[PDB]
Amino acid sequence: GSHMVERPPVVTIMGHVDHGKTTLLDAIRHSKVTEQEAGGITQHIGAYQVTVNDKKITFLDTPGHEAFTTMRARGAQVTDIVILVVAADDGVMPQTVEAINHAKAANVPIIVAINKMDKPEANPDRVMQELMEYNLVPEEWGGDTIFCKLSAKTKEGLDHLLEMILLVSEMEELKANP
Ligand SMILES: Nc1nc2c(ncn2[C@@H]2O[C@H](COP(=O)(O)OP(=O)(O)O)[C@@H](O)[C@H]2O)c(=O)[nH]1
Repeated sequence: GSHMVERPPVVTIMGHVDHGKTTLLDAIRHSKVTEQEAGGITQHIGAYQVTVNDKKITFLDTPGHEAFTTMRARGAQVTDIVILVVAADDGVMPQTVEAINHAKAANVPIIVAINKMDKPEANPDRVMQELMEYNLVPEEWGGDTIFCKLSAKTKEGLDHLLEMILLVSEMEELKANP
């Protein structure tokens, strides 16, 4: 019904553990936007709305509109996005797939982020290819996923990530081919 007009996309962050499940929600705060703000990483409530544009990106989920965390009625998706975090040093792992399986189950466009590019052992395009093995093809290749090869440790690609996000946030309406 017409009892909603503000639409904060619930960009659920997922992927494998140790690749930065919760650490990226910290890393993301210690990149910009929130420093003293009681959100994202505390205890009362989880995650937050990041200010790349104007807080239009609620990472993970918000109570009432859970997409990739839990599907209450499934159809909580309007034009939401999922982030799939894969360490370039580790790649696709057990729970990483389960995050993919949840994503493809709905068949939502992904925002992959290959972390640990701070590591000289980073193999981004390698672990990136494992995603396309679960049929997650980057838009650099012509599939349906925006990958980012970032390092949440050197705090490089977290900045580049929100850039790709805002790109999507701007094209959100009709832009994809045009
Ligand atoms: N090298 C590297 N390590 C990372 C990065 N992001 C997270 N980590 C590591 O991920 C580990 C697990 O993070 P934590 O939030 O405690 O665990 P999780 O939330 O269960 O994945 C941490 O000890 C970090 O060292 C990254 O971008 N690069």
